[PDB]
Amino acid sequence: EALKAPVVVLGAGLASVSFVAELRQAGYQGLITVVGDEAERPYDRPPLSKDFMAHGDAEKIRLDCKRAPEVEWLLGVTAQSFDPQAHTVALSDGRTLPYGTLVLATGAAPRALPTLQGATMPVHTLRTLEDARRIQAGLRPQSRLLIVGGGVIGLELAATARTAGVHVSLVETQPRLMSRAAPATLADFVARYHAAQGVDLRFERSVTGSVDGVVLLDDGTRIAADMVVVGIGVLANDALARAAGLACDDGIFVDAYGRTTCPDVYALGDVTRQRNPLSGRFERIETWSNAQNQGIAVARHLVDPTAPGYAELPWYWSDQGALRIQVAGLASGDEEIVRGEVSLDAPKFTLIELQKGRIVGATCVNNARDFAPLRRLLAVGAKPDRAALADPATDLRKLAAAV
Ligand SMILES: Cc1cc2nc3c(=O)[nH]c(=O)nc-3n(C[C@H](O)[C@H](O)[C@H](O)COP(=O)(O)OP(=O)(O)OC[C@H]3O[C@@H](n4cnc5c(N)ncnc54)[C@H](O)[C@@H]3O)c2cc1C
Repeated sequence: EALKAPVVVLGAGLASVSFVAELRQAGYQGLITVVGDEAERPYDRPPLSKDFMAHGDAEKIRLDCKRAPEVEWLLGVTAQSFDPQAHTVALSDGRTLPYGTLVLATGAAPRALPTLQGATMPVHTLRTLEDARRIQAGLRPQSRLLIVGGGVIGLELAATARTAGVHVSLVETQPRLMSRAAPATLADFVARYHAAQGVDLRFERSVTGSVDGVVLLDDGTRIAADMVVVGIGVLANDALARAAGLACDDGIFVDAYGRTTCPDVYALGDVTRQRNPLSGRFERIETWSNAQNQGIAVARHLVDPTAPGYAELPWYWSDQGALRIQVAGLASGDEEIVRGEVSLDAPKFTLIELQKGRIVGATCVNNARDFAPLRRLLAVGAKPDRAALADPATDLRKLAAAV
């Protein structure tokens, strides 16, 4: 009933690929056309601040579109508008696509830093393969890089650059790193780690401008750099939705079925503002797992309306040099349990966040084995013995089973 052919998807990132693969796997055999503005074989973004940045082979980062047969991918073309009454999309190449169902999977773009508008030195953001190539082409040993923003992508780049012999400074307006989505205990540890690897961290500082290759700060000081990479967050690519009259606020509002306020128009991935089931609040979730899992859930329910809505709880990972970080659920509750020592010597530890005895979040550093059982405990809102949670004798995989 809701799934009317033909299907058109705007954007050819992970959310789009995941969605169209699930349509096909679920048994939808009608037309699917995907419009992607980048002239690139669909690819995954996490490598761009990690192994790609370090090794440079794009053929290792392409998405597998095998599970999406009989899809026409229009690469290198921009959707300029859609008409939700006429059920058409206008493309940059002069063509128009009809749709029965339109899916907005247009992701998000890095925020620009207003104070570096009109800079006369290299200032880049890191979102695309083209961006990664441009940054890498300036990543010369003994170069000086300034990163603005202490989010995970900036820190991943910082680690990659330090490994490459680049001098790295980093300016963060907040008193801590990773202020968006990380427990304070983790953020404090991560700052200690980056400082130990030679990153020059500047907290509670903002950029006020730049002159002749030097960046100015609001403490009245200067940082010289060969290159600036801005990583102060992203803004949803929701321009077509806004123009067409959908409800948007730095992100397209969707329910758990991916429905927008416009009939026959859905949205998924980084472009969406959606319910976080742990907080009960709407948020723009900016994670790989959301893009994949939301795409799959929305596709499944389109093909099979008896399927449940999207219900997965949020999580991400970050690879920052020697730290393999995994974070699930909420950054804080009324209680944190620490498993292991938090030490720069062979870092390995787990954090558990509880709210009235209930697990609401978890972090693992170099401890992948414990993250899977903790996510299962989180998912059912488990209330385990806090003594056992702390006790390292406890096997978390066993708790997961017991529940
Ligand atoms: C460098 C980097 C590292 C990351 N590392 C991690 C990590 O370690 N862990 C993690 O959990 N997440 C990570 N992420 C986040 C994750 O990659 C994103 O959540 C994911 O890419 C979102 O996918 P999406 O399909 O919703 O959006 P996107 O990947 O942004 O895809 C949307 C596509 O639509 C295109 N588009 C926009 N407007 C139009 C239009 N009008 N017409 C046609 N096409 C259009 C965009 O240009 C883009 O190609 C990282 C992201 C980056 C950039």
